[PDB]
Amino acid sequence: TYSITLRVFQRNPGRGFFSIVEKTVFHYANGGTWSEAKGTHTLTMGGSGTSGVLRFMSDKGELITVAVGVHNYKRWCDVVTGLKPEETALVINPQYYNNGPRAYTREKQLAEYNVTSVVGTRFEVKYTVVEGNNLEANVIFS
Amino acid sequence: TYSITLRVFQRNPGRGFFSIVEKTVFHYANGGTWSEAKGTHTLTMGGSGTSGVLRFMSDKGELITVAVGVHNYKRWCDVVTGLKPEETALVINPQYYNNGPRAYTREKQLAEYNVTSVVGTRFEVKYTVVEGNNLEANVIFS
Amino acid sequence: TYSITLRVFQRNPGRGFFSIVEKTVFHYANGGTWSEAKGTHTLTMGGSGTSGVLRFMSDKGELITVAVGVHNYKRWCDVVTGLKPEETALVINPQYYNNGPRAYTREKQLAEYNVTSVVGTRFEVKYTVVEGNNLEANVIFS
Amino acid sequence: TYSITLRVFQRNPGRGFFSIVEKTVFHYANGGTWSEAKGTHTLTMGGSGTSGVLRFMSDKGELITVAVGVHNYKRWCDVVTGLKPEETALVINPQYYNNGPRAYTREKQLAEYNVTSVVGTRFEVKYTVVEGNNLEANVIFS
Ligand SMILES: CC(=O)N[C@@H]1[C@@H](O[C@@H]2O[C@H](CO)[C@H](O)[C@H](O)[C@H]2O)[C@@H](O)[C@@H](CO)O[C@@H]1O
Ligand SMILES: CC(=O)N[C@@H]1[C@@H](O[C@@H]2O[C@H](CO)[C@H](O)[C@H](O)[C@H]2O)[C@@H](O)[C@@H](CO)O[C@@H]1O
Ligand SMILES: CC(=O)N[C@@H]1[C@@H](O[C@@H]2O[C@H](CO)[C@H](O)[C@H](O)[C@H]2O)[C@@H](O)[C@@H](CO)O[C@@H]1O
Ligand SMILES: CC(=O)N[C@@H]1[C@@H](O[C@@H]2O[C@H](CO)[C@H](O)[C@H](O)[C@H]2O)[C@@H](O)[C@@H](CO)O[C@@H]1O
Repeated sequence: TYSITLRVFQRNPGRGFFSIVEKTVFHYANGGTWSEAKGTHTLTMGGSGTSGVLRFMSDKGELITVAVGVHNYKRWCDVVTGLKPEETALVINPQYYNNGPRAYTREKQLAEYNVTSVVGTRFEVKYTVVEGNNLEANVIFS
Repeated sequence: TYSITLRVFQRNPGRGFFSIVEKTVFHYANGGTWSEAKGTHTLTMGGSGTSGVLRFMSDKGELITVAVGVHNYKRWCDVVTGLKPEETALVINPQYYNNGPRAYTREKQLAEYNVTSVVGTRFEVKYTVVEGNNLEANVIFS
Repeated sequence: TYSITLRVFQRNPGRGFFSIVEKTVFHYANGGTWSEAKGTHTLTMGGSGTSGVLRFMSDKGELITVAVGVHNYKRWCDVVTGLKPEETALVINPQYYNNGPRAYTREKQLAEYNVTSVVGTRFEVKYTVVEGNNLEANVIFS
Repeated sequence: TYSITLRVFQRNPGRGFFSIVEKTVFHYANGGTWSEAKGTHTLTMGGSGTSGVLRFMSDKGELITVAVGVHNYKRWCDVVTGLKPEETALVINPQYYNNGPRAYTREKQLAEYNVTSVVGTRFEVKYTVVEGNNLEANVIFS
């Protein structure tokens, strides 16, 4: 099994306050499950080669997704911003597979990624444990 | 908009204790979002014709999904039990659409449904507010 | 240290639906802390001789407390029903100590307790692991 | 009645990550209740003249309390840092009343408060809606 534990940091009240509105798990590698403990979020997966997505909404209406997973035994991440209401995590998560338009991002196996949304919100995923089967990352909103 | 608010009742400790491991929203009708308040769960959707799925896991390892949505202005529900780990909610939710194998169940527009899993766990969805745009249901595990 | 992990089972929608409104920890035995994981609640305490209280409110307005702790190396519990709004858990938890009016209930060291409230709600605390430092109990509202 | 709704912003992973370990409500003004919705926390109180406390623990072991309430129709707040394990919120909340050692801090009726702890964690409470019965504040750990 692989697990990825996420801690969510929100830095700037001027950007609003984000909460989870959806959590998906892709079906490769015997799937996996999201759980919550002590304010953290863990994605537990059956092996290397799958992922899951958290979609967040802010109290100012902004919609963004955070994807984390393991690709060929190395962690990966992505953040997609500027989402329309119909672009749910259920739409987004499969786009990383089957030659979909985000596959290249999974293939990068990034240990960190940073994006600013068109409305001006910074998002970062930064893995703090970057190797092994019990991975850890901070997800930072600003 | 349509909303469906769920209250989860668990009746029989001998069946174990269930917690949410995944939540999806289908992309029709401008999608929608899951939220939590006072121990309840609300699916808020952009109109009639979409749905979302909660997947639960028990502390005894059982995996089941609860689907709720609105079809032609009437509520519907379904429960799928006996799931394998790879049969995530991301796999299940689309099976209600595009002529998938569960579409017929959505089309029934049920206000209640009951199933017992092969391992012996009863599940019921019972709508307590069955009309209008602010729907309410109890989800009962036993 | 001692821990008590609680699983809350709500059985009967006719009683309404309860959520937590307060959680206290008494200061003996170097105090302790509440945490949440996978839908469960754990009170971790620095030794034998302290306790904590969860107060619940139903969506019908009912207020009740559940107390759990360890007294002379044995678990104890209590459920107080029919509470007025001014009788917060901060009022109730100290009543088990300093010769207060509920000390005798702590001294019973009960592994199970059953009480039905003035409005008809049945409450049960039943320890499923009843000995040792890693205690477990089901809290059932029926 | 008065309510105070809190949004918790954790800014700086270098301080570790905090989660709630206790929530108390003082018994004046007919008491009150904590609730959670969309990642936020609301204390609802029966009138002016009471308060509640959230205690937080970081994954580095740091213990701090945040107190919010209404005193003579104006909001107040406090943050106490450097707490020992025996100094639970049940100990701290009453210290603002009955001529206790923190009463003067309640009497200040602060709309903002900033303090840095012995281990270097910055804490700010800043009310964003500072008048009326539906108060709002950001709690920032930095
Ligand atoms: C070892 C690894 O990460 N492999 C990745 C693939 O994962 C495998 O996918 C298959 C289905 O094709 C099956 O579910 C296996 O259990 C799973 O490990 C897959 O994610 C591909 C996608 O391009 O990348 C790797 O090869
Ligand atoms: C009114 C209604 O419930 N219609 C259902 C359909 O929903 C519509 O679906 C389209 C896409 O085809 C679009 O997303 C609309 O916004 C949405 O209302 C759809 O769910 C079908 C599935 O067979 O059933 C109804 O017709
Ligand atoms: C061993 C045990 O459970 N003792 C109980 C007492 O707990 C002790 O209390 C003192 C303070 O007086 C101190 O906090 C110790 O750490 C703690 O173990 C206490 O709960 C009394 C209450 O009557 O019962 C036992 O003696
Ligand atoms: C109006 C107001 O905020 N009054 C504060 C007091 O609150 C009152 O307290 C009494 C009990 O003495 C009772 O519970 C009332 O309902 C409540 O409004 C109290 O907090 C004092 C503390 O010094 O300050 C104000 O007077």
